[PDB]
Amino acid sequence: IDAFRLINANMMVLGHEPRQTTSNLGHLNKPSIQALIHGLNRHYYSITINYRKNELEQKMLLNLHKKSWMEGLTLQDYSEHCKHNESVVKEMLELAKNYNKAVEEEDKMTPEQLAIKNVGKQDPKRHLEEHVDVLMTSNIVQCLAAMLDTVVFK
Amino acid sequence: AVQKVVVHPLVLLSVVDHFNRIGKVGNQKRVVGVLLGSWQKKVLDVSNSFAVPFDEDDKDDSVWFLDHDYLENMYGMFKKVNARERIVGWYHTGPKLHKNDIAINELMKRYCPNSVLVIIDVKPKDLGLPTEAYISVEEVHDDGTPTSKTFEHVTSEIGAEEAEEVGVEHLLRDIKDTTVGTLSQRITNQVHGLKGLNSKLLDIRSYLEKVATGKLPINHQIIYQLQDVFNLLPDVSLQEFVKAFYLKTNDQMVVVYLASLIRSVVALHNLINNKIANRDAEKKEG
Amino acid sequence: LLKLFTTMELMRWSTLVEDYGMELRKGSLESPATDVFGSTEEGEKRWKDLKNRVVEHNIRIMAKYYTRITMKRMAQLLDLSVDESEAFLSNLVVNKTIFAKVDRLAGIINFQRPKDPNNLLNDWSQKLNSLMSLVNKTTHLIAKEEMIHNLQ
Amino acid sequence: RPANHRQLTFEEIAKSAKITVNEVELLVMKALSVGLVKGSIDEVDKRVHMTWVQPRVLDLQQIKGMKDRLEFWCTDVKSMEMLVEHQAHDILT
Amino acid sequence: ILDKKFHGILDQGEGVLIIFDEPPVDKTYEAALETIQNMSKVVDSLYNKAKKLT
Amino acid sequence: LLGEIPDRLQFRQPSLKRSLMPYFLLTQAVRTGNLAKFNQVLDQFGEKFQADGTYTLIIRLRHNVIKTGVRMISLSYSRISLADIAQKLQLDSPEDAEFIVAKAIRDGVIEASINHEKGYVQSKEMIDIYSTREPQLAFHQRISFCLDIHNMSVKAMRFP
Amino acid sequence: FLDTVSTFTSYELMDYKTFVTYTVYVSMIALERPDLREKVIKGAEILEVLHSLPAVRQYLFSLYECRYSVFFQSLAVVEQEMKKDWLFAPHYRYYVREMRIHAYSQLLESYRSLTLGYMAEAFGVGVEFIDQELSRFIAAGRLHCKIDKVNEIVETNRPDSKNWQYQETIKKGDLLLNRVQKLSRVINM
Repeated sequence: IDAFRLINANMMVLGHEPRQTTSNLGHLNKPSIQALIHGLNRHYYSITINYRKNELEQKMLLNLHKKSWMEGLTLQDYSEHCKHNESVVKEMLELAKNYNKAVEEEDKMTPEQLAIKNVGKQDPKRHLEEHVDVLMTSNIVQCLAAMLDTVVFK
Repeated sequence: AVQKVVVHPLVLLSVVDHFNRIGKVGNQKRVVGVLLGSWQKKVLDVSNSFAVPFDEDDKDDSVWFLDHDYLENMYGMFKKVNARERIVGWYHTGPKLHKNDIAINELMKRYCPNSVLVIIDVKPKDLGLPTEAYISVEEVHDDGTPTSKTFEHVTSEIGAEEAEEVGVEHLLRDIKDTTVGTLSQRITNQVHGLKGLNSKLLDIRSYLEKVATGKLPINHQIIYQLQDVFNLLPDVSLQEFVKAFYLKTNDQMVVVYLASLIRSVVALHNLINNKIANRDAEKKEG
Repeated sequence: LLKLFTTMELMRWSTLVEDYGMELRKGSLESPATDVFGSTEEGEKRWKDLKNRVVEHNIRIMAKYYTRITMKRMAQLLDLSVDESEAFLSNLVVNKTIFAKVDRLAGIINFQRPKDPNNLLNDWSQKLNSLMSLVNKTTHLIAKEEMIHNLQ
Repeated sequence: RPANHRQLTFEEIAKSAKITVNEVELLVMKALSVGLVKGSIDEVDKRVHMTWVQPRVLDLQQIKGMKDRLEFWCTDVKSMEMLVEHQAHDILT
Repeated sequence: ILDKKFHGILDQGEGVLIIFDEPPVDKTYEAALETIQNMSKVVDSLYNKAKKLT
Repeated sequence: LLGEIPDRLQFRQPSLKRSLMPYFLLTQAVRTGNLAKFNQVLDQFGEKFQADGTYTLIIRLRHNVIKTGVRMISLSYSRISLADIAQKLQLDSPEDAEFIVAKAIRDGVIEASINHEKGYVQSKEMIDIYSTREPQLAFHQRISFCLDIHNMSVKAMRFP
Repeated sequence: FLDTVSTFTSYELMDYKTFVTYTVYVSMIALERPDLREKVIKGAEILEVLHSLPAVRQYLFSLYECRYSVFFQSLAVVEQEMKKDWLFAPHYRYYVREMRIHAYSQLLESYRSLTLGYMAEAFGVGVEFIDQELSRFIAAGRLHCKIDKVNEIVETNRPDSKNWQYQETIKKGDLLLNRVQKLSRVINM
């Protein structure tokens, strides 16, 4: 948000330093970087910015962005997921099964080579297990398959 | 026609602050303003909006005011600062639409060829999706109505923009239960049942209400039509709709064996690493 | 000729003769009927090709509006032999532009229920069946909205 | 007929319409050509399958059946949704 | 029939041949080749088990 | 005493053959439909039974043996005569083949229908209420067990 | 044993001909027919040396000819040698029923209206032996086809691809879950 305030040059005979409610200055020095901001603490002293929010506005922005990311009438996209679960999912299920064969026959080399090299030293090379993400996609498969009974019946 | 309209958060907050503008006069005033956007495609885009003077009294309740000159000079300002931006329509507060809510569009059809409206709600008691949008078409009837000029809704949502993402997603800081995965959708899974229920409650209330009042309202065309559409598609048959359930068994099958095989192995491998680093640091510590 | 077009409106080749046999003699032009019937080898070719086109004209809605059909009704709706019917559906199934199974040892044959053990018979039936209701939902919502705010 | 077990055979057509056997197929394919029926035909039993009915003007018993069956659907949807919500509510939390 | 050129079944008292087919058997490969390898996974982990025990 | 039975010597030891083989011959007798092999083993190793304190097998295991035999032969023959299966399973009489197969239906083993005029027991086959119901119940057990593996794995991993 | 071309006359290949006998005595089990004719019948380098011995070519052209009575003659010779031969000692028993079911498959595939009245003349004798053998092999969860008593009917189930679909997955998950039970409870004492 970043706001500023200009200082004069006539009042450098006098001081510049009453700074009431000291917390604001020590808060100003933390959001902060540079050599040139450090060179522009002269001619500039900032000022704290804060935020007050209408609970009406907060709650209707919550309406918008926790309700309107769900879509209209709210059944519509979940029944569309139910449309996915019998026509499109089996193709990415084939992709999942091919990944969970091909990645697996080389990630069974991994505890072998853990026993081989050392007790757990530095990163040897490229690949990893990465199975957890593919399993989470399979969890998406099962949850939207659970959606089928709920939506389709009644 | 229109595919759907894409409303951004800035215009909705630009309605809320407008209600805050005219909330001090209080007495009898709805919120009415002018919509700005961009005709992108069959889909519609909305970027900005602003105010308009408007009032409406009690006796002979067809008294309504749209300043053309305000529109002229302030659209000159907004066109002067942004030439990408131009008019697309208007809006108002929308508790619902009343009878006088056609004359605004019938004024400013000479500005936008399809002057689209937006109905919002400043009071978020709506557990549905706000920012309703209509569009006026004609549907001239079998009964020989001369011209029925009726607003019809085209669907709407809240869209995204990179800077307004920074804005909104910083202005919340409030609630995040999602951990997006198997459970970012279950809150909305309660919502889809409950918000079919609210709409159906409006349906049964309307059906009971048409018999009592409206004198014989009952919708006269689109009651029997869309009611028989309802009465033509609740498929509860039992010949092979039972036989979708070995495909349901197949849906269960893949995830069962993926979970049962790989989940246990990964957690076991992590147990291996934990107990190796447990006992081999235990023999060095103690 | 336009009655020949829309939804087949079931047409009979003998009635086609009864309404079309005047083109060889009457009227004033007769020259496309000279291109049909004048050259007698082209006359024969267009006799048999008119036969082929009327049986092809049969077979479209014979596929559309028959989950099954009997072989005898095929015989009495093509006005030709059972074996000529089998030959027409044989080369129009090696055409495979109409799926068929002319099970002739009982006459009960079936059209356009191709195999269907698959997902789709429940899948897309069920899901169009539900989501057409879901998309008509909002339309009758705004329809009732309009007709309550027309008069209230 | 209440639109559930409604696959009609040749007999009641030839009884109502009082036309002979080999004309009911013309009779149904005429309506299929027009589009005031959206069904299909088997002919081992001459069962003309019904996946269609005409939207008809709402009468008093139609008013009552509308409200009653609409409530019948509504309370079932509500009663099952409440059980889903309460069964998986505390894991939403 | 024997050369898999054809999917039929014969009759002797009737002389009737009948054609029928059901192609997809992807589930068997789909899960079995996972499980056959995960056998070797756990057999690889046997050594780490014997190392942590003794 | 169930009806499903594993091969026991999957954990056989070189210090075990003495104490497995009569008992393995017993389960060898049970894993066929015969009962004349079964009845000899009681009089054979009843002293072994006196040692092992397991007399209760012999009063009721004949029931499971004949259920296994009738299950096997009912899966074999589509349409069987009672006056053949009875003498094939030494029942000595055809009239209680009605009784034994009638409680192979009453006890829920077999579905097979009988004309009790000619004495033939025809059996039919079906699927797909299998596939609608049967596997998913087992998968529920499999995943309840593997998620319990996951639960115990994490809650014993978290000591460091 | 696919190669049989550059398999040097060795000490363990103490006869290249014995290598040929082994590679036919396992290829008559392994695949059904989608390379079987092409390798051992349409091939030539194997064909000359199987043309050398009579007994090798005997069972090949028998089973490919489906001579349903000389099968156990050929199998009697090969099996009595299989008794007195090493590295088949826990193996020859399941071998025989394997050949039996592999012949019964290609028999029962063509016909659905067949019975013991077709067996007695084209297969051999002892109708009760056919009865008990097919009874045990069908009730062994193998080669699904249903047999009738004195009405003299052996009917087949035309697809056997409903539960074999479901089969091997549960049959491997059993052993893998039984593995991970004990081996996961090995840690933490």
